[PDB]
Amino acid sequence: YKLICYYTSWSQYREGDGSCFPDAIDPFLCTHVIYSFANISNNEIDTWEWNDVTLYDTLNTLKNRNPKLKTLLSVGGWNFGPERFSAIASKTQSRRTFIKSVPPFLRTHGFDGLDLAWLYPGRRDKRHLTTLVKEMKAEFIREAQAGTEQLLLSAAVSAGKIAIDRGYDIAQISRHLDFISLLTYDFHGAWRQTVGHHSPLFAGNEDASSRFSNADYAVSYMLRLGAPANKLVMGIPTFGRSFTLASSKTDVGAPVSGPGVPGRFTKEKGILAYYEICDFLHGATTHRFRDQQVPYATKGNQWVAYDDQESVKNKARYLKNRQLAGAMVWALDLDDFRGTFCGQNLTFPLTSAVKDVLAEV
Ligand SMILES: CC(=O)N[C@@H]1[C@@H](O)[C@H](O[C@@H]2O[C@H](CO)[C@@H](O[C@@H]3O[C@H](CO)[C@@H](O)[C@H](O)[C@H]3NC(C)=O)[C@H](O)[C@H]2NC(C)=O)[C@@H](CO)O[C@H]1O
Ligand SMILES: *[C@@H]1O[C@H](CO)[C@@H](O[C@@]2(O)O[C@H](CO)[C@@H](O[C@@H]3O[C@H](CO)[C@@H](O)[C@H](O)[C@@H]3O)[C@H](O)[C@H]2NC(C)=O)[C@H](O)[C@H]1NC(C)=O
Repeated sequence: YKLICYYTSWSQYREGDGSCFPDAIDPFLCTHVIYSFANISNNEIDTWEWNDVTLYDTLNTLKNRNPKLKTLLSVGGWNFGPERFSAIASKTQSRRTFIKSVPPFLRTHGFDGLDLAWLYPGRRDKRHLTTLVKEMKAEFIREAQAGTEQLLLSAAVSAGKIAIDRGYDIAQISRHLDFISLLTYDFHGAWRQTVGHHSPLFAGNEDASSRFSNADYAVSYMLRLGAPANKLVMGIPTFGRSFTLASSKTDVGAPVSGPGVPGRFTKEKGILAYYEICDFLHGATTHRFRDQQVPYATKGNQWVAYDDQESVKNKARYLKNRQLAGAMVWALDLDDFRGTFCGQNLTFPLTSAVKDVLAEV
């Protein structure tokens, strides 16, 4: 089993305890740590934060304590326009430029592979995304001749029935990718004026109409489209999406006025770090959709959908039962990395929970 963990660049700038650096990461927790995100300039992979080279080096020195640990650098991301990706993949000339720029970069900084986070290719991009993946892998193969261990190539893929059908040739890119991370935590939110859970595991006999927005459907669909179980990694959230209620109705379908108030540390409307949720929980009524097997909480006019230890072990048992390759966690810096916010003194409570289940049978 693989436990792929993302670490995000900007989490260094959070104040107080929210501030998180590579060295706060337990070398033995994950099997792969992914640094998000690299920029692209004059069609070449490039850094993003001013101190990326220091943090790269910090993250990669962890391989000194755990030698089996592999690290990767993710490209693209959310504040990286998909049109920007689009324009590079469609012109064989600039694509080849970017591809050739990658290996030396990873080699200089010490990464073991690249992670493609193009979010998201449209109907018009499907053909080129297939190409970028092919040629990139082809290049990683040609470079291993120099005598060094071959670089890995992975991609963070959408888990939405429509997004998959529109922009991904799943049968083609699995042959070429070392593993695929399924973004199974983006099923609600997206600005819809009703309350709902962004990452349920199951359909839930109740509000069905969506019938496609759950990890179970997403996983089953990918297997059917041609992706082999041993390359699929299922995404597990370490954050929750919040909502400001528009009425006193707290149950399913209740109306919503907009995102939830910002977290004291993460400072962004609509999402909350798990360690912030640990604190939000005191004084809140907690609930659990039993059909979907994920919790949610309320306090005043704040409604929060999140993942506790229990729901996360549950998801982990599921991927074990469908024989997937492992779990992907977004993100280490949102978990209780210090272990001083959630009660029971344990650093990385959610990621550890996943790791425990994966370490059993
Ligand atoms: C749950 C989660 O991880 N959400 C991510 C988004 O938050 C993230 O966007 C990033 O937004 C933050 C603020 O929300 C940006 O932080 C700023 O970063 C710059 C340095 O680049 C720093 O000067 C600022 O102090 C800092 N402060 C602010 C305004 O809060 C961050 O730059 C954004 N990401 C990038 C690559 O620049 C998106 C990003 O793609 O990812 C979500 O996962
Ligand atoms: C990530 O890479 C992108 C694209 O390579 C960068 O995009 C900008 O910022 O690039 C230029 C240069 O910063 C911006 O300004 C131009 O800068 C030159 C000289 O440096 C100047 O003479 C030009 O006339 C412009 O004034 C453009 O506005 C941006 N282009 C685009 C499409 O983004 C970006 O800076 C990088 N982002 C980070 C955070 O590294």
